[PDB]
Amino acid sequence: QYVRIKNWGSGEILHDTLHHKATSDFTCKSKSCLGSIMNPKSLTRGPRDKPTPLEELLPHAIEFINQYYGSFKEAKIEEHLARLEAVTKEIETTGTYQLTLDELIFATKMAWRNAPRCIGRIQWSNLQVFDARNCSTAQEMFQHICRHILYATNNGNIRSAITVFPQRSDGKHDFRLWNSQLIRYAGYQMPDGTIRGDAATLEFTQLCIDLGWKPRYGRFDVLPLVLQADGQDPEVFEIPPDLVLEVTMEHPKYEWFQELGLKWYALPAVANMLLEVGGLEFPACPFNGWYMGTEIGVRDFCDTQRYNILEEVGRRMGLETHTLASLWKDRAVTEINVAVLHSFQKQNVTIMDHHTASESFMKHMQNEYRARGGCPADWIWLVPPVSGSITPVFHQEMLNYVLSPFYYYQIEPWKTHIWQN
Amino acid sequence: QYVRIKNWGSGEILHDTLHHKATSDFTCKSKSCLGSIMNPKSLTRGPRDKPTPLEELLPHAIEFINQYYGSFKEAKIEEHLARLEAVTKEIETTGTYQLTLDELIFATKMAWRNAPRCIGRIQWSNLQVFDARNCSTAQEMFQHICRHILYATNNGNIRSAITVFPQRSDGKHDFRLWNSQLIRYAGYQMPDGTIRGDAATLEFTQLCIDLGWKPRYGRFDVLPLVLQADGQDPEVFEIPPDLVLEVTMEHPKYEWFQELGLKWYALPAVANMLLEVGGLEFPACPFNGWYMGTEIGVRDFCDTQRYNILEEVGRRMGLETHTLASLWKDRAVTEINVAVLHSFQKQNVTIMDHHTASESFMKHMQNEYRARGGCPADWIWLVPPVSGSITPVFHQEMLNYVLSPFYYYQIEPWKTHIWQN
Ligand code: HEM
Ligand code: HEM
Ligand SMILES: C[C@H](O)[C@H](O)[C@H]1CNc2nc(N)[nH]c(=O)c2N1
Ligand SMILES: C[C@H](O)[C@H](O)[C@H]1CNc2nc(N)[nH]c(=O)c2N1
Ligand SMILES: C[C@H]1CN=C(N)c2sccc2O1
Ligand SMILES: C[C@H]1CN=C(N)c2sccc2O1
Repeated sequence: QYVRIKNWGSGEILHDTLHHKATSDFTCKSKSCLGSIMNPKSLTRGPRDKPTPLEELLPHAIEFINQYYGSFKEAKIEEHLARLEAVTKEIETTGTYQLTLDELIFATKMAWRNAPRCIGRIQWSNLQVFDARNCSTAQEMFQHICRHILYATNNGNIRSAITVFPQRSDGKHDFRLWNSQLIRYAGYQMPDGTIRGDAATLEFTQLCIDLGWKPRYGRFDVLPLVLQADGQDPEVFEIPPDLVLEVTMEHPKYEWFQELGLKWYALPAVANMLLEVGGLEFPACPFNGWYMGTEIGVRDFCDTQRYNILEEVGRRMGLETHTLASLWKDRAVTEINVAVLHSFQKQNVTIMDHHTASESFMKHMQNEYRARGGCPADWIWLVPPVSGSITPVFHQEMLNYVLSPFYYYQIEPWKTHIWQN
Repeated sequence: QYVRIKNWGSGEILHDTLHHKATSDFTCKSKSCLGSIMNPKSLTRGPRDKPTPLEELLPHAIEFINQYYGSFKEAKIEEHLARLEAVTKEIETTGTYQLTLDELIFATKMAWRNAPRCIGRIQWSNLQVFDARNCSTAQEMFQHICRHILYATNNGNIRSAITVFPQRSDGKHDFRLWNSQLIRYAGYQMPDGTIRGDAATLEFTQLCIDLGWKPRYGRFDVLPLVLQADGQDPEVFEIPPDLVLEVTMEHPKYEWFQELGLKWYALPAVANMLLEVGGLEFPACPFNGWYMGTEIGVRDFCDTQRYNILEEVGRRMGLETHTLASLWKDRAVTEINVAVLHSFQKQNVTIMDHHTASESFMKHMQNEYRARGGCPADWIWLVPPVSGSITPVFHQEMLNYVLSPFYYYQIEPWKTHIWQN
């Protein structure tokens, strides 16, 4: 009937029934739980080489159409009925179908709404949609992407948006962005064995170089867009610097913080995910929202596998960086977090601290259960990387399941791509 | 063959094969993951009212005996063979069997070793075992428990230990401790609607009162032991104050911290879990290790559902406690954590900071894969309540599964108990 969920901080109880609409199997076994696996197959939608079998499509298509028309406050049965037939006939005549712009907008917001790992979902209905399903070349992709970046950046007053390119037809003509995020920094393997820049993009950086991109060997060099159109080999494109807004890091008290010469891009945009909707798959649909402080101040700056700046900030604070039990790491990471938030605020760039985001998510989840008795949520991703139990999200039991529409991961394109030259 | 596991901080890869020895089903469904549910049925072993069917026992018994004898560095086949027969004959003749003291010690350490939610498992082989399987009355239980508390406290130089009482025979004569932990503080519902003390023990406190315990209405009143022997109604017993070691909270800089009049018990001991081993179940086996700072400084003191002292510490620090985005909560919780660690250190009471515990666990897991290619681990419990990604445990993917021996939870005794008077 329903799974009981409790919030140990408040004692509140919730009944989850939405999980019944869950698609096929998830990650965890029957006698084993994964949960903490970053890229499980349950969240990945791979490549094809043949259209989607009609027996599978039509059911999903009908299903989606029913969900779409069901969403209206005042039903439109004829329109619904009409759409149902038109869709069917279209599938019979073309072996696939096209969504109406409104259905697409609906699909993008719902898929966002269904992202178990997104803590900013209270904003789900507030999303701008750029329809690029007519795109056909790498150059056109590049223009669309630039328009997106410009619209979304909005001189610091960030706006959430998504650009949808042509849906996968037969899997042999996929539109794909080879980047992780639209704007990412390069990571170089220096001569003296050290790593410069974002160690996380090392392989992809090399790939950009192996494709003719000129490495500037900086600590913060914006990587180029590596676009793939209609299944063809990817083409490299530098992002016009005017479009990339950055925030210089300053601490509100430690004047020496700037001496660290740190900065970060203001636009967080996922570039390589696939949008699944009504039997259709969109291998290219870069989207963006805005940053939550800890992503930058904690992960990007303090992960040892990233810019790893924690110890240095410790020393400059004159802490016992050689005695773990002194909790210096705890002292440092906080100042860095304050730096990030301070810097974004002073430069008028949208950002949200993790405490506020958590409360926001709790209100959202709360609304979701009333609205549809459920909210797919991955505790492991929703709980901020610092101050865990200090946030309300930590005390909330959650159910993680994959609905549809959905945003899946994809096999790295360079691992399955059939090159031409 | 094996599940691949990656540590994103180091890049290291591990192959888990131990999960194959997993018992029956776990929590997560096939198309849904729980993971974040505190008390799932997969971790609970309920009450019975009839002996364990022999078809189920013998197999488990043989299994355990094989694991035990297999653990020796130099095999003792005859002894193994002999034990196998003796065990069998014992089951045939009595419908159950008794473990040798050595097998029991082995079982308690292995079950600890198999606790997915324990971050201090590197200490697993270092455990003192008090054999109370001969106990028969509440008073005897009380003596054993007192001996345990005294041995374990060791004037602040904490020692891990466990006391095992009679195994469940037919489920109608269970030995059970009704407390959560051996030493826990009382929680009272005051006249003026406020809550005093540990809000988490409110119900159990009332229960102690409904059983004749005299409420001292303090903020830190040690609850009484509510012992149940051989299936009889529980009897109340106050713990001799001499046995309860406490640490007064002092901050190494904020002299006003003491003015908060805070303190905590030095002995963390789980009182209500069940030890499952070779088909046998021990409904009473209180055990203890030592504290990890964050349990006290973050959970006990800062959980809103506990002593909820965060805002007050904020104010005394003169922080913008009305602006979440100021990260004041982050500033406060750190000082409290330093207080706890400082206080335990100055009073010579064993304690481990969370950063050190995490590294320790990583070394342990690392050893476990070499030793037996696996380590059941519940990411959600192993990652400290603060400084998440600052700890190595955060970047470690993990597999959570239930082996045997194991420590299960149990239905609250007062919900299934058949009273007599
Ligand atoms: C408006 C503000 C938004 C905020 C503050 C927000 C915040 C976040 C954060 C903190 C993460 C964690 C990222 C990481 O640790 O790697 C995340 C993940 C995610 N967000 Fe949101 N988000 C927002 C908008 C959006 C939008 C507009 C979409 C889609 C239309 C979206 C889709 C997702 C998805 C699918 C993930 C998972 C990414 C992955 O698995 O790598 N988010 N979000
Ligand atoms: C020697 C030091 C030890 C340390 C520092 C340690 C630390 C911890 C911590 C921090 C937790 C989390 C508790 C919570 O958040 O509620 C935990 C849980 C646990 N520990 Fe360990 N532990 C130690 C020894 C032991 C021993 C000796 C046993 C058993 C023989 C054990 C069994 C467990 C179990 C079963 C849990 C789960 C408790 C639950 O689910 O409520 N631990 N431990
Ligand atoms: C192993 C771990 O699953 C990965 O380390 C986790 C935890 N949660 C995360 N949470 C977010 N929000 N983003 C993340 O990168 C990761 N990684
Ligand atoms: C919902 C959540 O499962 C409970 O809040 C969690 C997370 N992890 C925990 N981790 C530990 N170590 N002890 C805990 O109490 C809890 N509770
Ligand atoms: C960097 C990456 C993850 N963090 C975010 N805030 C978001 S929200 C949408 C996209 C996105 O991109
Ligand atoms: C309070 C409870 C949980 N925290 C601990 N450190 C441990 S370790 C063994 C028992 C125990 O008791």
